[PDB]
Amino acid sequence: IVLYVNFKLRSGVGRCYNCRPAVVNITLANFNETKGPLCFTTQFVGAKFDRWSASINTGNCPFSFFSLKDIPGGCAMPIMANLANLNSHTIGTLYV
Amino acid sequence: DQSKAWNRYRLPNTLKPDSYRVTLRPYLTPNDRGLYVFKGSSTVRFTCKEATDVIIIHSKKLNYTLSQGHRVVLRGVGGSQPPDIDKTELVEPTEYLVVHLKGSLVKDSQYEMDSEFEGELADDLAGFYRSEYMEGNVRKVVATTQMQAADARKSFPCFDEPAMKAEFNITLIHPKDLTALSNMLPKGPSTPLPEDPNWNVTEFHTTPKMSTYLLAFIVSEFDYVEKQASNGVLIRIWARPSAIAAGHGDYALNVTGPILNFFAGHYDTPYPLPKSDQIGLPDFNAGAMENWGLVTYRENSLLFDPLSSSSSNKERVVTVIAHELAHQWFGNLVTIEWWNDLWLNEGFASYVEYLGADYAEPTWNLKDLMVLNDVYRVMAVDALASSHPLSTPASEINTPAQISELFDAISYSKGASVLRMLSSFLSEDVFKQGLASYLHTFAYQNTIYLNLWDHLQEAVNNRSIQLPTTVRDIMNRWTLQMGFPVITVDTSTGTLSQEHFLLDPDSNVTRPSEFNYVWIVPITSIRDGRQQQDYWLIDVRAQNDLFSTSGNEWVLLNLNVTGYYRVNYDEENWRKIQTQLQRDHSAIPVINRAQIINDAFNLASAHKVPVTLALNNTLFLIEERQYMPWEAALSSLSYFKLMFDRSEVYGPMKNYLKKQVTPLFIHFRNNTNNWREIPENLMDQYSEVNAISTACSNGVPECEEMVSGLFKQWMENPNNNPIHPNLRSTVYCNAIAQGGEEEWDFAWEQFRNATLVNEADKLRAALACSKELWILNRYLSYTLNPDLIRKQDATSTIISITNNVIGQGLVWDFVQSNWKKLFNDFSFSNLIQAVTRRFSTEYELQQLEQFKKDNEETGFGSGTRALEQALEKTKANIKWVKENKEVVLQWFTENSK
Ligand SMILES: *[C@@H]1O[C@H](CO)[C@@H](O[C@@H]2O[C@H](CO)[C@@H](O)[C@H](O)[C@H]2NC(C)=O)[C@H](O)[C@H]1NC(C)=O
Ligand SMILES: *[C@@H]1O[C@H](CO)[C@@H](O[C@@H]2O[C@H](CO)[C@@H](O)[C@H](O)[C@H]2NC(C)=O)[C@H](O)[C@H]1NC(C)=O
Ligand SMILES: *[C@@H]1O[C@H](CO)[C@@H](O)[C@H](O)[C@H]1NC(C)=O
Ligand SMILES: *[C@@H]1O[C@H](CO)[C@@H](O)[C@H](O)[C@H]1NC(C)=O
Ligand SMILES: *[C@@H]1O[C@H](CO)[C@@H](O)[C@H](O)[C@H]1NC(C)=O
Ligand SMILES: *[C@@H]1O[C@H](CO)[C@@H](O)[C@H](O)[C@H]1NC(C)=O
Ligand SMILES: *[C@@H]1O[C@H](CO)[C@@H](O)[C@H](O)[C@H]1NC(C)=O
Ligand SMILES: *[C@@H]1O[C@H](CO)[C@@H](O)[C@H](O)[C@H]1NC(C)=O
Ligand SMILES: *[C@@H]1O[C@H](CO)[C@@H](O)[C@H](O)[C@H]1NC(C)=O
Ligand SMILES: *[C@@H]1O[C@H](CO)[C@@H](O)[C@H](O)[C@H]1NC(C)=O
Ligand SMILES: [Zn+2]
Repeated sequence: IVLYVNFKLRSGVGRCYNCRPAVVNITLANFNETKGPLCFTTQFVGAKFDRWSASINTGNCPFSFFSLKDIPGGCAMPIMANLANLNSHTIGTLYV
Repeated sequence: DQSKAWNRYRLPNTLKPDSYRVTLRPYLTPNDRGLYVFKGSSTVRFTCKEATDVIIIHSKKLNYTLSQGHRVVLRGVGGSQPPDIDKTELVEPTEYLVVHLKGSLVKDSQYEMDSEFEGELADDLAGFYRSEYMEGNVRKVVATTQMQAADARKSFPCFDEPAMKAEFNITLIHPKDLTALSNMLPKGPSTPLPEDPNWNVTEFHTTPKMSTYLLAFIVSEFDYVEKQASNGVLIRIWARPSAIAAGHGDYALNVTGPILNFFAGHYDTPYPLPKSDQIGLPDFNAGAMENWGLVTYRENSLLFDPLSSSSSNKERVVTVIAHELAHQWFGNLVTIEWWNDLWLNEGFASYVEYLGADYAEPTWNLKDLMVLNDVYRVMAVDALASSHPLSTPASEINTPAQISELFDAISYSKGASVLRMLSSFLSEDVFKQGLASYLHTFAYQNTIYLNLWDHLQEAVNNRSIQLPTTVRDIMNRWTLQMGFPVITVDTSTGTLSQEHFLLDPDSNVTRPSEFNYVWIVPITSIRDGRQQQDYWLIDVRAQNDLFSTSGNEWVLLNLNVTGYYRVNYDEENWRKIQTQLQRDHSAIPVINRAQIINDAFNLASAHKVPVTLALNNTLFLIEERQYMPWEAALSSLSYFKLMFDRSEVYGPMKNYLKKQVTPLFIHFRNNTNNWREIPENLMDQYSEVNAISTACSNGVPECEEMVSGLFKQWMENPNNNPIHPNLRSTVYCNAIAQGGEEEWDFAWEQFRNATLVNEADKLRAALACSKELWILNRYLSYTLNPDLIRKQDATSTIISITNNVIGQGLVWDFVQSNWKKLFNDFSFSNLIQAVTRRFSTEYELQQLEQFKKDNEETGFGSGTRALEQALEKTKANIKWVKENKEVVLQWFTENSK
């Protein structure tokens, strides 16, 4: 199970550096949304550039790191885009 | 010819503007003559209030395109019919565009005037001007503004006085790849320019009714960080992309919104706009400017690196932000009628900055710093006969030089001090209540000082506050006459007497006062450490048993120095106070320990106590750890340094300070785990820096080893600076003074390749600490090359060189030989004030009197009053060195053992 998390900041001139990234690419490695959930080692491949990094929180799950759409009766742990010492944006959710 | 209206400096009452539209287009590349320029156009709509056959409007350094043979086109409004233009002319001394009409305008008819014009986008930090910076190998050019006080007229023609309030419709035409910013938000997204799609057009919502000096226009490649305030206002911090990405705007973001919301709640008055931008310019004269919705900062007042800026830099940022946000009420919403009441803007913002900064950082106790930073800073100048009243008669303020002269310690620090005293005698809640009424009543209007007393009088009446007389009659004593009283206490009888405190008792006070220099004074006092009942002094002399003592009792007046007065005591009370300091100084409040020091040195200089009493008040400092009494001592003894650091007295003086500071230096060495840690309390951090700086100045050799080893360690590992930012300024200067060409060349390259301005500032001052004279001469030549030191830093660096005893004569000779050239090309006031404060001989005085004579016809502009104050101080210094040299020399020798 691999969870890819990437984002880019707004581009060009006059950008908000700490606002939510304009581009986000959350990819679960073999998930298909219409086929539904994906059911051995969890992996994380988050973005890391300058002061910006990607993280995954624990949310309701009693464990700490499968769908990008809600799994009724499950726990959704949010995928975050964090600016070191300033702002954190929920850019996604990984449901289990 | 003063008979002609266009030769007079005030505008006629005949025309009032109603609204403007202005379109400006900066060209951020040089033209074939090598100039950066901006092209622009404007329409002003104005009402004729009194019939006149001339339009007089302000215009500075603008070249006009001729339309129909004239510099303007005049049009009617609502069916009014304008006369033909006979002639237009520019009158340079009064900075007017004059439009002569073949007939008179009609009373109450509106008219519109169209103009098309060009101007230089100069590196002069005034009007609409260019700021530059490097992004990699590429030099970026920014277009940006500074209109206060009288430079809006330099960007577009307008009725450029602060009571000529109007609304403004701003359009900026800019390169397609650059953002445009103004006071308001854009009316919609930026559109291409039809004639050339490499340019875009941005148009901004109409401003509120506003003064011309508050307009701002900026075109840059800046990025920003954003946060929405608790009152819904959008806050953005704008700076160079690399500074924003690194986080140097993040502290300003953390505090700007909360402070703005705090002031809105505190004064019961909303900030009436959707957004407040804070922007940091690489090139900026005055530190910060309060433009409504677009506050402009000097980088060192806005940006902050938590790993490389010091605690004093952080205090600077939050204080200036709080000062500018204060102006959004005192200055932008309610505005001065004319520049003679400047303290209504700047005194309020200098007081209220501490309330906002205290709100954002309540662990710092910044409100206490107002005594050193404002009260005692301004009493130095307000004790001269060459001082001026908080409110000056408006007839006396006319020219731009006279206006700029008022941006001084009187308008700022004395304004702040009387508001500190005015907000102490009556409750702060009572104070803010009357100010809320004032803000509500005069919103979008203009005020004189009498309007302030009325709304404070309502608050005292509504709060059942008892006072000896009206707010009006109390505060006119502190506002319409210069100076302050000294209160002299006889503690055997409990008698108080007051008189005008003057530095030199032989000074000639020529400005009359309608109160004959008598004040109405709120007296706080403590007895043996317990606060007594308040008292009001209403006569020149009075008695109350509050001020009577017996036995071992001592009393102090002016608890925590809330009043704007100096206190002198009889001989017995002084001796008991000195005994208290030796036995247990903690029984005297920390602020009043600084009061005891600072008053005695100033009283001694005025021949009101013996100079040995003032010096004896410094004996307890060997066991003092607080920042404030030491700082008041080091500040008062900087006069002794200035008088003696070229004389045999300086050795013994340094010997005394070595003996007084060395235990405190050893304490901090210990308390910091050998300078590896810094204190938690902010005042303790400042006390540490003062202890290190004083140790190294006066020759504690453990300090000289410490600073040179750190700086040697830095030079050996340049990318890993081992010096904590709190110590960089003292470490850098002393390492440069003790070092050679290698230490200087290293710090110069570190200044040229600097990315933080807070770091370049420390290196720029420290490089003036060279003891080699040939180095200081090279450095002085650098300060006037804009490729090496920014024009915004030239005076500041020259002053750092003059503070060096080796540089004193170099700069004074430079000033004397280059005055004409310098002036015809920059704070002449601060340079005059700094280059002359060592003067203590008749020889220095005749150079100063001759420096006056040699340049009388060029004039001195806004330096005019600093020159008269220098003449008065120099004369007092000659007498003071005569009367004190031997007494002071002997005291230092005896007490440094
Ligand atoms: C500046 O812009 C404002 C708003 O766009 C203009 O105000 C309008 O002016 C016309 C003519 O006086 C009125 O009929 C409208 O009702 C006004 N609108 C509002 C909202 O008041 C103003 O005239 C412009 N001024 C200049 C000099 O261009
Ligand atoms: C005088 O100023 C001092 C601050 O320098 C005040 O003393 C502080 O008082 C508050 C409240 O009592 C305490 O929390 C602080 O810890 C005290 N600080 C110090 C240095 O002791 C004092 O209250 C002021 N006095 C008056 C009446 O204004
Ligand atoms: C999203 O991420 C995956 C895995 O890193 C990558 O293969 C794909 O190209 C990305 N999509 C876009 C639009 O960049
Ligand atoms: C996802 O699954 C649906 C079947 O549910 C299929 O139609 C679609 O092509 C699949 N996408 C991919 C890329 O496999
Ligand atoms: C404005 O006109 C004067 C007088 O000819 C000239 O010296 C100046 O350079 C002009 N301004 C610009 C920006 O060219
Ligand atoms: C300039 O206008 C173009 C076209 O409308 C637009 O795409 C771009 O965002 C604008 N640029 C700025 C800096 O406003
Ligand atoms: C800004 O505030 C946040 C939250 O208190 C904090 O984490 C961050 O360190 C602050 N940044 C600065 C530069 O003070
Ligand atoms: C004082 O009271 C009157 C009547 O209640 C009120 O109109 C006025 O606004 C009050 N002034 C202040 C400053 O509170
Ligand atoms: C200063 O202290 C010395 C030492 O006791 C004393 O003799 C002298 O009178 C003091 N000076 C004054 C005027 O307080
Ligand atoms: C600090 O002072 C204490 C007591 O004098 C001593 O034990 C300790 O070694 C000192 N530390 C240093 C190195 O300053
Ligand atoms: Zn100000």
